[PDB]
Amino acid sequence: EQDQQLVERVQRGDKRAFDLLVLKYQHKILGLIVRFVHDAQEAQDVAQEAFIKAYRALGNFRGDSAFYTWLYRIAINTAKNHLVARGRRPFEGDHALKDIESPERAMLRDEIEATVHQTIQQLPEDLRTALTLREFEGLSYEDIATVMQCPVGTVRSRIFRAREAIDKALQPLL
Amino acid sequence: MMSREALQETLSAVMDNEADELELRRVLAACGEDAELRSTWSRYQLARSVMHREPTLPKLDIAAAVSAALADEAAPPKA
Ligand SMILES: NC(=O)c1cccnc1
Repeated sequence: EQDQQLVERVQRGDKRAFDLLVLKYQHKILGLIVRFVHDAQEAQDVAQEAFIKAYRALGNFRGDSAFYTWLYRIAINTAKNHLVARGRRPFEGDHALKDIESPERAMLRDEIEATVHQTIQQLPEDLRTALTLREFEGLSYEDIATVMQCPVGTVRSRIFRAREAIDKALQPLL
Repeated sequence: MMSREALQETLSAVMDNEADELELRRVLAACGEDAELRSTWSRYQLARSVMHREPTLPKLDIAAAVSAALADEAAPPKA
């Protein structure tokens, strides 16, 4: 459960935690939906419908599956029902996005990707190591603190500082 | 009170499910009322997706409309 802490608050009735989960996953859900509908505005509408349907179904979210898996399945159901009701209009790789998305958005993504990787390349090693152990090895702060032989609070601050450096480079682009 | 910098650090802990319970409540309350904090969370998650070569659609947003629609719903049920 990659979203354990926000999911815990959602299950205590917290709308703000759900909003953060929408922010985290909206691009993945939009990218899924656009493979079904092949229209930019229609994809946004149906992706929005999927999130509201998921919200309204939270009573049935028991925490047995990962939140994203539960959300993904609802988005698939939403897209399917949308298409079956709509009928014929009057999926692999990046074909759908490349055809539908704004060309300016692809140019911005190219810039953002180069900037993220350049910022990480230039980080001090303690920051890049803490971030990589967290993001790609999945280690908890405690286990990172053990591997790097530092206090757990230093792991927390190092990961924060690494994300802030990336974010400061991305802020003008966004 | 928590500074903006301290709340951004809390967001970083939340991304990793490492936040303490009280700061988790406070950062969520602050996100409800502060657009720049929500945008920081949004950009932190964008960078994570970029790092992992996952789908991104920079500057595209439906979350604002979702949130406004959900403002008119009852809070989700407690487990
Ligand atoms: N406007 C877009 O670029 C876009 C991409 C994917 C889905 N909807 C819209």
